[PDB]
Amino acid sequence: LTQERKNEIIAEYRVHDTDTGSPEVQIAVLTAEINSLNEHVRVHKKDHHSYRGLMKMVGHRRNLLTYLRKKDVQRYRELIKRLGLR
Amino acid sequence: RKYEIMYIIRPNIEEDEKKAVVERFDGILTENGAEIIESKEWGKRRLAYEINDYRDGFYHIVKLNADKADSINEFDRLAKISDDIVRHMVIKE
Amino acid sequence: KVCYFTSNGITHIDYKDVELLKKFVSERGKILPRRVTGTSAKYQRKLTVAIKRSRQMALLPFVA
Amino acid sequence: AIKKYKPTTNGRRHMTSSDFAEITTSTPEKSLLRPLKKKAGRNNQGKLTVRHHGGGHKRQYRVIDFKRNKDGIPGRVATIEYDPNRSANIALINYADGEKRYIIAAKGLEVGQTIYSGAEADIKVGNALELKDIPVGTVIHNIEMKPGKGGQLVRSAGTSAQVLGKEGKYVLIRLNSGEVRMILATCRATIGQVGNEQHELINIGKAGRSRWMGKRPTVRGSVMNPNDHPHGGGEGKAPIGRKSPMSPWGKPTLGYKTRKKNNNSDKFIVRRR
Amino acid sequence: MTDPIADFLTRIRNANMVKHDKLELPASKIKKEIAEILKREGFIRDVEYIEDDNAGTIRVFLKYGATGERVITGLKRISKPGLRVYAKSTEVPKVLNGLGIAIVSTSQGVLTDKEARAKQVGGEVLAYVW
RNA sequence: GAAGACUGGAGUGCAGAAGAGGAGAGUGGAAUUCCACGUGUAGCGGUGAAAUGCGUAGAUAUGUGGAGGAACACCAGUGGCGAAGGCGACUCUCUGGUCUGUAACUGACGCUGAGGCGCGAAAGCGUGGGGAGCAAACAGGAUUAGAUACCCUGGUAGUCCACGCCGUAAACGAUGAGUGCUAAGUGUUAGGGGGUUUCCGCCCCUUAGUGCUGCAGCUAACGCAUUAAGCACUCCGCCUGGGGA
RNA sequence: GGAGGAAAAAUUCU
Ligand SMILES: [Mg+2]
Ligand SMILES: [Mg+2]
Ligand SMILES: [Mg+2]
Ligand SMILES: [Mg+2]
Ligand SMILES: [Mg+2]
Ligand SMILES: [Mg+2]
Ligand SMILES: [Mg+2]
Ligand SMILES: [Mg+2]
Ligand SMILES: [Mg+2]
Ligand SMILES: [Mg+2]
Ligand SMILES: [Mg+2]
Ligand SMILES: [Mg+2]
Ligand SMILES: [Mg+2]
Ligand SMILES: [Mg+2]
Ligand SMILES: [Mg+2]
Ligand SMILES: [Mg+2]
Ligand SMILES: [Mg+2]
Ligand SMILES: [Mg+2]
Ligand SMILES: [Mg+2]
Ligand SMILES: [Mg+2]
Ligand SMILES: [Mg+2]
Repeated sequence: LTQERKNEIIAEYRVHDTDTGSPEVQIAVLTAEINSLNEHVRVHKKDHHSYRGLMKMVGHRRNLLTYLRKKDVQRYRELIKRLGLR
Repeated sequence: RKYEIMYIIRPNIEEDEKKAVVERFDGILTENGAEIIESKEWGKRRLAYEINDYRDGFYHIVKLNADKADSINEFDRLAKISDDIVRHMVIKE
Repeated sequence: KVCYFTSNGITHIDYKDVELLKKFVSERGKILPRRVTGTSAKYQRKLTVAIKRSRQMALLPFVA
Repeated sequence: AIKKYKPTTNGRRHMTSSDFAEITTSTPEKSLLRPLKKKAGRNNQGKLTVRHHGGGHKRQYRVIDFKRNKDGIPGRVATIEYDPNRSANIALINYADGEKRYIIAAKGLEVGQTIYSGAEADIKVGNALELKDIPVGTVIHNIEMKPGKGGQLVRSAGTSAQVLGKEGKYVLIRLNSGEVRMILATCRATIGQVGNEQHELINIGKAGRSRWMGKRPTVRGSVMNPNDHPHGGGEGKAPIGRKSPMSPWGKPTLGYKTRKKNNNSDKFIVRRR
Repeated sequence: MTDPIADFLTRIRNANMVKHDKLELPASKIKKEIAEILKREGFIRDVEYIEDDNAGTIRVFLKYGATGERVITGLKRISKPGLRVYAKSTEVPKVLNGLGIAIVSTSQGVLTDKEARAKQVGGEVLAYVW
């Protein structure tokens, strides 16, 4: 994932004018990265270290989503409906 | 991405065929997407070890700035087919 | 004890500069060890990469 | 890939077959079809000269271009489809003139590509050139022996040859059987391997599936009579009570070399298989 | 991590073994209460509360007797996150047969064994020190 | 437990760094074997000694050319990367992780983790290729009282490639993961700050790895000792005399 | 003293 592409991800789901640490932007970036690695793994079957990286980021995103849900429900519903999860 | 392709032409090739190969490769390298920035020519040099039947060669250098990574690929296969080029290398600067 | 590359400040070891590489290769085309020349480890491995790329393109002798 | 059948029936227990996932259309070109009639191994005189032939599904012949003489005209791969008369698949090509011709489908050929032939053709899978201008080491197929005759040497499914060198008037080729052979440099060849390489793995599974292909049963010579086969006769089961196993016409069958010993083409074969 | 009071006790124990004179660590309410208690029974010499804009810190000076004798000879933790301990008013223990003290958090705050048994109240025992 | 507030934990941002981390394609030289051809003649090979074996149908040796396969000399270093197994020729494409620098951002989002899922040296199994060296089984020659062995001459599976199983090891640092505290001295890898200095260089400070010597402390002892086997807390796995097993 | 690499020799028995 190139830096500029991540910059548009940050700019689209930003909460305020200088937000980079909110769970929304982190979840969006993680979703983009895991989609890219899903494509790569679908290409290369037996690259297992990258698959471990996939699993690591999937777990991290799951914990982030659980924290966001336990903090706020409306924001969680908005994220899941905007990014198409579950 | 910036590249640098330096290759060797056979020593017995006369000037006309040598230059013809030069523009042929500089054209088939830029038709697939590339902005050539420099194509110099080291010239006649000896070889530290010999190749198929040659002891000297004409070293040629070209510098690329392509951002598609396919043109180089094409050059590769063409460089492997043409018998005027005896050896080539692509380095990502 | 002095390195060479660090002392002169040169950072990139190009594989086309044959004269620089000729100093770090033995009589029979062998890469000299670090304990003999005194090069820093980082520049030692960079120099070996440059030497191998230069040698592979009929520009430095594999043997002799 | 290779389709595998569940053991629903004893005759379906061990069968495997292709899935035909590479076949684009199921209707042939009507203008390139000719009738075939089964000979059943019967001679010019109505005699059975070759055994174990006859009685399968009826087929129709597809006129296939082996010469590949049409130089300079681009041709697009239109379809890849089934041919009952050979193991490999065939491809229909629409040339720029508006005329259609069949070729053997090489490996890595799919619909929409453009295929050339002649001296100015590039070294791509599907093109055809003379052997005098094909770089050493490439993998080729559909080699011809006499200039202008048409492709003849490598033609089955999954087979391929390789160029080894040049000897001036001739070119060295390593054929699919491992034999190094000298071929005239003016002959033609097609780049690439033939594309139905899964054909080897089919398991017939049924006695009656061989009959759909035109294969009548074969009888061993050990269960015949002494006037039928040199192996016939004997009380109970008997071993091969002879010096060597023999064909039904004499002429030992195990290890005996049958190539002609004074053959003209023996000087063009660098090394045997 | 898990238990800060155990870290407190371990810090004093290590500094006491090394014969260190000064110790500093991040502060809290219960830490200040424990330090004030230890100062009242004279186990330590002095305690200061230094203000830093994260949480604040507490600094204690270890006290040693004449000829380099250790005033504090041991600290043990009783209540743990994996096993809490609560003591009734008639179940409070005497540390080292009355030679030491115990710290107990009851409904009237943090007290020692003598205070807890004087008011006939109970709480949870935090640690023994002797 | 609920409602708020804050950054030390945790993560993102911004700027740099290093690396045999992983998958795919192509290429390079040294050497071994085989084949063809010049020169040349009686031995070569091997062992503690021999012999089997190859050789006058002409070897061994030497020079030229061709075919094919496997492994990557020097660099190379108690150096580096990875969770572990493990990863050394070169180039490109696609990708994982880590360290330092800043304090911009969110504000406890953390640790461990039965049952589950996945990876997992070598040997082995199935299908299809490939096969130069080495080599289980096997044969011959020796040694020996015997030699189903060690030694010598050959040699098949296998070692290699693709896909699919198998799920084991002295899979070891014989040392589970997380966090904090507790004398020093001296090398090395990747960074950062300052002082000397025109640079170079030298000196000091600090973060994260990797070695050695050593204090308190611990141990039955050997020994460990800021990379604890010391002082503490959280969670998991396991032990209860030897054989049978 | 500790760690890494690494040559040459070699009959059987008590
Ligand atoms: Mg038959
Ligand atoms: Mg039969
Ligand atoms: Mg009968
Ligand atoms: Mg008869
Ligand atoms: Mg008989
Ligand atoms: Mg009988
Ligand atoms: Mg016969
Ligand atoms: Mg932090
Ligand atoms: Mg010879
Ligand atoms: Mg805030
Ligand atoms: Mg489990
Ligand atoms: Mg194996
Ligand atoms: Mg196998
Ligand atoms: Mg042996
Ligand atoms: Mg086990
Ligand atoms: Mg163990
Ligand atoms: Mg621990
Ligand atoms: Mg360290
Ligand atoms: Mg020690
Ligand atoms: Mg112990
Ligand atoms: Mg040693």
